[PDB]
Amino acid sequence: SRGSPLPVLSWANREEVWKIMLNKEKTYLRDQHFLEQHPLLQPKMRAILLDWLMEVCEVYKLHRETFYLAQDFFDRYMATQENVVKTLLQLIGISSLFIAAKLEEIYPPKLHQFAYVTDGACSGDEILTMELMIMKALKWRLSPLTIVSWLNVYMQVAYLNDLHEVLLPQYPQQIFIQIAELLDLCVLDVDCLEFPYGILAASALYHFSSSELMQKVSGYQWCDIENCVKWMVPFAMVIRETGSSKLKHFRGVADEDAHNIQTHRDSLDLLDKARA
Amino acid sequence: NIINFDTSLPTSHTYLGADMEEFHGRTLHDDDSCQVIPVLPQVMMILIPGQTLPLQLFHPQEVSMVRNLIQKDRTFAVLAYSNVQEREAQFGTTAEIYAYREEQDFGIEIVKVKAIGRQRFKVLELRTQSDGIQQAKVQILPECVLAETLMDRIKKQLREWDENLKDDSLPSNPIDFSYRVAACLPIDDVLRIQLLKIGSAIQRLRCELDIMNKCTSLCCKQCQETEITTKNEIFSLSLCGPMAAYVNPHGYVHETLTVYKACNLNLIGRPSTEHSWFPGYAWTVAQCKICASHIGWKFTATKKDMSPQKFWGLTRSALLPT
Amino acid sequence: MENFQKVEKIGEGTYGVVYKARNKLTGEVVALKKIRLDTETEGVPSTAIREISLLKELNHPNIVKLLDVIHTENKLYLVFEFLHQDLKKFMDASALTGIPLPLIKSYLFQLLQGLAFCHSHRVLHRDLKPQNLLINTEGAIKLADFGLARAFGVPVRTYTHEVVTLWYRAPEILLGCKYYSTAVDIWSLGCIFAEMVTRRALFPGDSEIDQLFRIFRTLGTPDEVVWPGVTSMPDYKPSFPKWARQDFSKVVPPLDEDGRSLLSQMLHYDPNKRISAKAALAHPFFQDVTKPVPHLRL
Ligand SMILES: Cc1cc(S(=O)(=O)C2CC3(CCN(CC4CCN(c5ccc6c(c5F)n(C)c(=O)n6[C@@H]5CCC(=O)NC5=O)CC4)CC3)C2)ccc1Nc1ncc2ccc(=O)n(C3CCCC3)c2n1
Ligand SMILES: [Zn+2]
Repeated sequence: SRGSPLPVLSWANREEVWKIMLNKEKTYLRDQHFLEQHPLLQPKMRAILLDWLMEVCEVYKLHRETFYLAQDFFDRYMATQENVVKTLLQLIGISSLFIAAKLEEIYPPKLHQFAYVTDGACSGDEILTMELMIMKALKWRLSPLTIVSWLNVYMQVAYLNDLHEVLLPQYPQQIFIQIAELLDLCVLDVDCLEFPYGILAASALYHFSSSELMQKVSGYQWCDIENCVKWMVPFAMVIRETGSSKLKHFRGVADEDAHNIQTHRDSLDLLDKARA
Repeated sequence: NIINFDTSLPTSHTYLGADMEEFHGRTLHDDDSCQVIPVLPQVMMILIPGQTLPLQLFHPQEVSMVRNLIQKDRTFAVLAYSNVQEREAQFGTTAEIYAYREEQDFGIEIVKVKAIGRQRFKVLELRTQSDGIQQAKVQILPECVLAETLMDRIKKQLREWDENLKDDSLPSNPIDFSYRVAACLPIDDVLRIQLLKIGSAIQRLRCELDIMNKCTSLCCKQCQETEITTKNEIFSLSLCGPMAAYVNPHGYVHETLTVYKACNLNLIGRPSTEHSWFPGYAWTVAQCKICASHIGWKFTATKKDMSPQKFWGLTRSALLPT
Repeated sequence: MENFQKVEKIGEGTYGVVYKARNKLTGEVVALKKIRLDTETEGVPSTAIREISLLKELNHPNIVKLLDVIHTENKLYLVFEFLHQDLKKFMDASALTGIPLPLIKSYLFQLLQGLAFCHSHRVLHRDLKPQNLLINTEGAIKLADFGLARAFGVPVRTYTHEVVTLWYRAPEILLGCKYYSTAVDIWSLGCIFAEMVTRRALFPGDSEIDQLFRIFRTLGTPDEVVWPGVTSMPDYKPSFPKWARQDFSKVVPPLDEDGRSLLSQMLHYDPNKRISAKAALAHPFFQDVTKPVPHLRL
């Protein structure tokens, strides 16, 4: 079982924090088959949208947490609907990203900026309507534990020196961005929703680490993440063959935060090789 | 400095509520006729044409008058009461209700209205209605059109306060521009009646461009010693200009001049954002350091990415230009 | 929203307007926060979304409940639970004799519990001021106005700089610290604690530097032996005057020798060493705590 990766926390009690995190993992449901409700869409249409949302996040230097909040909002809202046509996908995705940016970032882009990137297919008033529609269909449960929020915890636990010190970032910027790159190509596959977000992060970490470090930093047993690792195999092989990118720099973003900014490079080319 | 405040907000009077009706009519009683005009019992403001005058009426007779005066025309005669405040009003302006709303919610009448001054009149007489309401018999004053250089020279200083986008404001017509400028000078009332009883726009601009470089400091009135502010610190947070008219929750009307820096003022209480005339800012009561005369408020930012992190609104009723 | 009947205006918080309204079905008084969506250029304000999301995951006896959320065209209503006052008005109404010590202890041993609950959920209130702590006639104190709250991740990152009202701002926030965490809230509580015992604000500064200098005067000027890293902090200037740690027997005269220790730990300069919410609930000061009922004036 997931015993206790967290160290002794001073600001709170480790048991309560871990229990709350695990209960969050169980209260926000995800369905990999949320596309069978919409007979017109296909899995490739989801990736194309999510890929696009990465690109926008790169243009405005939006954090990875914002993109994964948008992805969660999309895959939860779309599971509560029926017969959605591909024309509305872009509006739903842009509204989800707008909500995530408002939720997470200090200075989110203004609404007109979000409308502009849509190239006129969506307007400010459409986005305002769809954002309320999403926040209502989700029952205002807009605080999940995303796939990258778990990787942050795993990397913090993996690199600890003076006990505690779990809230101040301490870990390499080059290993975090390699795994986050394998987690953006895996997120474009709808089957990724079959496994819990924590297990996805642990599987990526293992794929770029040892089977002992993952269990030390996450508390999962081999039998828990075995299926996820098996499924991630062909998504890790492609990334390894291509070669991991480097920690790019951004204007106006401190050199100690460049690993928390989404980086769209190319995912629809590696995804079709992985799915092959 | 830079102001990403959307200065259109102050003129909208958002603090007055949400559901407001927006009458889009007009009326201009003859350019020389004896008229009977209903008066507001308590408004002591000296209204200049073109000004927005918010009002929050609670008195039953005031509410009745506004409700019955809403249909048949919308003009009420706001007198410019002389230094002898009680009655003794010889001139005045007419206001026209352009934003009306009732609120019986909470079990109280409370009528919120917004009117803009239209004409100027000499009060030939003052009769009393059967319910504490003044019907003023008033002869409309003529506008004596008889100039460009004066307007441009005034703009030369109107740009230093709130660097202007373009000539969109300050209408070209001499009368409109003169009245709009007169509405902004922090001068006191005695000079305000003279500026209102001018007449042709030329002498008005020559009295405005006159008192624009002569006055040196705005100082405490009730003691006369403290030096509160100077024009170098003045600036306008609203399209209307440095000064404007607002209403506090109790109906009182305040002419608050916006400045960047004031001195000799001490703050009372803690910042609050209730009924704030400038959305996104908090107000703290300000009193002078020598006689504790409520002089104005110190507004401070409360949201993210606000350009002016702090300014002052000084009520003109407690300032004596010098 | 045709079911609710307004009764009176309560006031305005971080956003929206709060009204007292009685539910015509069950006849139970409730607070109603109204947000005019039409005036809002960027749809629902970020503060509203953050609150509604956070308040639907926090269910504690010491945090005001979010009973419902309603949307009627161009208007968003949040239906909270009704409380009879705010600590500020209570303190002013009891500014002659003062709040009895057992009531102060109970009120401090009811904000620490809610704060610990929030922190275990990884939520930063960041707006702990007397106007946001609501008290009812049964003797319970509850946190409110989570509009400025934020859910901090593990690990934390750089969040909104200038936060919290000036009177209740921690020195690390004042000095432009890069990372801040739960500790800030604790500072606020300390500032509130000393306010209840003394009945007046502990650090009443009108500007950032003035507040910093009042803090230094009361607690001394921090060096690298008490706060390692100050002398490198972004907003630290070596020209700061040297003051020396006014004794706590003169800062809060009425407090005992355990209340003094708890306040000192709550007001520690170093955020790492500053006492945590759960580490304060085990303090001896909260050994004979009770739940006295205040006698509110309305
Ligand atoms: C039941 C309960 C009671 C109290 S209470 O009684 O403590 C409180 C009522 C109070 C609020 C403040 N006014 C005091 C008045 C002072 C005068 N005024 C004012 C304003 C502007 C003025 C002005 C004025 F005079 N003048 C002379 C001016 O000229 N201007 C201008 C204006 C423009 C400008 O720019 N500049 C100026 O100067 C404002 C009102 C009432 C007294 C204190 C607290 C809480 C509750 N219950 C409760 N339950 C449940 C919830 C749930 C959620 C929640 O959030 N809340 C609360 C909402 C807010 C906080 C939390 C809840 N609350
Ligand atoms: Zn004075």
